[PDB]
Amino acid sequence: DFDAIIIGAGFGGLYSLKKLRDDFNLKVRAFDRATEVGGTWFWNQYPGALSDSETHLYCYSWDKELLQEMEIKRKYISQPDVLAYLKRVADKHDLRKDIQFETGIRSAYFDEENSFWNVTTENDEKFTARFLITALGPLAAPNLPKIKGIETFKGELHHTSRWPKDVTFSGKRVGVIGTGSTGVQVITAIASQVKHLTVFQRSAQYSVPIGNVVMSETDVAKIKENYDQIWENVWNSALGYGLNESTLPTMSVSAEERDKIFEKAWQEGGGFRFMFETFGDIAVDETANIEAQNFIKKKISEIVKDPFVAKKLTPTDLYACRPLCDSGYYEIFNRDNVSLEDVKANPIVEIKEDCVVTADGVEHKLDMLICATGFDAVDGSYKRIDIRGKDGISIKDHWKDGPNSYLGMMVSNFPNMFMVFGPNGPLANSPPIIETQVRWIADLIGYAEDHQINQIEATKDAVDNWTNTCSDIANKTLFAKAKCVYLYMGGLKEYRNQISEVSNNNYKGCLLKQS
Ligand SMILES: Cc1cc2nc3c(=O)[nH]c(=O)nc-3n(C[C@H](O)[C@H](O)[C@H](O)COP(=O)(O)OP(=O)(O)OC[C@H]3O[C@@H](n4cnc5c(N)ncnc54)[C@H](O)[C@@H]3O)c2cc1C
Ligand SMILES: NC(=O)c1ccc[n+]([C@@H]2O[C@H](COP(=O)([O-])OP(=O)(O)OC[C@H]3O[C@@H](n4cnc5c(N)ncnc54)[C@H](O)[C@@H]3O)[C@@H](O)[C@H]2O)c1
Repeated sequence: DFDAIIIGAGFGGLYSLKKLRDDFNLKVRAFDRATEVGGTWFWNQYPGALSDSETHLYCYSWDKELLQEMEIKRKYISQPDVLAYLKRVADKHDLRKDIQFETGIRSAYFDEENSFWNVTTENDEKFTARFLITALGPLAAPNLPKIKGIETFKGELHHTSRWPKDVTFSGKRVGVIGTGSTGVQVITAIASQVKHLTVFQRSAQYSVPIGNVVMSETDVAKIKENYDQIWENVWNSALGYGLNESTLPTMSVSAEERDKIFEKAWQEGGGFRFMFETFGDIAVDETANIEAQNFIKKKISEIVKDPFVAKKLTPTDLYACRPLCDSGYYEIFNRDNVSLEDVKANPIVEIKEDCVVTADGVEHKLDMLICATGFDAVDGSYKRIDIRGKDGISIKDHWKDGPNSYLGMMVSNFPNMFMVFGPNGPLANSPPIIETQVRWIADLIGYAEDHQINQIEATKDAVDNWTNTCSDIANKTLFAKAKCVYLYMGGLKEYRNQISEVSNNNYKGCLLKQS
């Protein structure tokens, strides 16, 4: 028996374990298929893996001693340094004794009599616990392409989610499929190392510089001397990225100054900065979003010297959501050993034993094929586990027509269930979101321990209201008429208030059963 069983040992699962065990004296056990904490930062070790958020903000805020002790080597933190930080979090607080590694979760069945969950691992072992917190993160199963001939490639085949150890690049003809944030980071990292690189681009996207400069002793001292300060701005901001969230409209100024505002954010770096520190209407106004696109379009023309390759790298969408961040991505295509292949116009139809064959018939002889093709949505991480709640209804049937939840943390028909970084959550930096949700969930379990209650459940009507206020805000933006499987877009501050409006009104919209 346990009070809580944690599924996941990443950012969410680690702080969920710390809170329930140490701050509430509960008997908790965490599980993970991995052999070490980290989550996506343990699984994804591809070349160039780097955070969207800056180093001083992509961490935990609750441990003040850790913040003053934290290493800040560069403006953004690389994957090995994130794993080391999360390893130190597990070390300093002795969490590892309460996680069982190499242990997946097959089924999670809610018992309607004693009001607890039946969690069966993949080792034919099951445990019982009143509460089941689920910290599976946003990334799910790796969406690999459906290409004829995938099995016949005799060379190295790697998807970025399962990047193996000891991969050498020199002297090899390497091909990369996918031009997302993962594909961009791999391409800039390896193009200088390979004999020839081939980029199979299905859809071009906008990418801004990241500016990952080294941090000086004075820079790190300026941050740590003012750390209580930086975090208060995070809870008061909408994105939690430490940005000067602008309200100035794009078209309410001269073209000479509009170019100055874009160029300043272009020089400082960051995808969210170029979109939300510049002006405050890029994500709502059609004219504003066009202006931001043309600045990146103009930038693409200046860097890519070949106009035909520059035309290939230019996105064709009428509306653009959040761009990517890069450390010299458009600069890569100026090299003698880099070839861009518009795969939307020249699709891959077959890959033979030693090459990739596009529709035009050209065989692209590769020694190694990297798959940076992304993953599935957040619901896939849940649909992959046999979660049966009330009536024995499985998580696949209740979410068969898209995911939904109440405050992004609880589902109807699934009582005693609390989701960390679940669907219908806020669009912001993940560590502030995870800290916000683990605090809200834990204090509700504390209210549960004190008032002698054994079953909490959200109503079907509350999750309908929550999905209505999510579409309420979303339809104010062009994120519907663009690339966009649902999100709350009111900001971190409004999200912190909304769940406080619930936890103050005696948890309105939640069923509370006594025994
Ligand atoms: C390279 C990279 C950079 C990123 N940068 C940013 C950023 O700058 N800002 C940002 O906000 N987000 C970023 N993200 C998103 C990232 O997923 C967040 O950090 C996320 O919150 C990770 O925390 P988590 O523990 O909630 O998710 P995860 O770390 O994905 O936790 C999931 C864990 O649960 C385990 N698990 C799942 N199902 C089962 C099962 N059935 N049985 C056993 N174990 C299971 C998995 O093994 C996994 O370890 C980035 C992601 C990547 C890959
Ligand atoms: N913080 C960071 O910098 C960072 C790093 C990695 C990932 N992420 C997040 O994780 C998610 C993973 O995204 P990702 O970078 O893996 O890519 P993605 O999920 O954004 O998209 C996959 C990419 O592969 C390409 N692709 C997919 N199927 C294809 C096919 N059949 N043929 C050719 N091309 C194909 C698409 O054009 C797309 O650009 C992203 O949503 C991102 O937000 C963030």
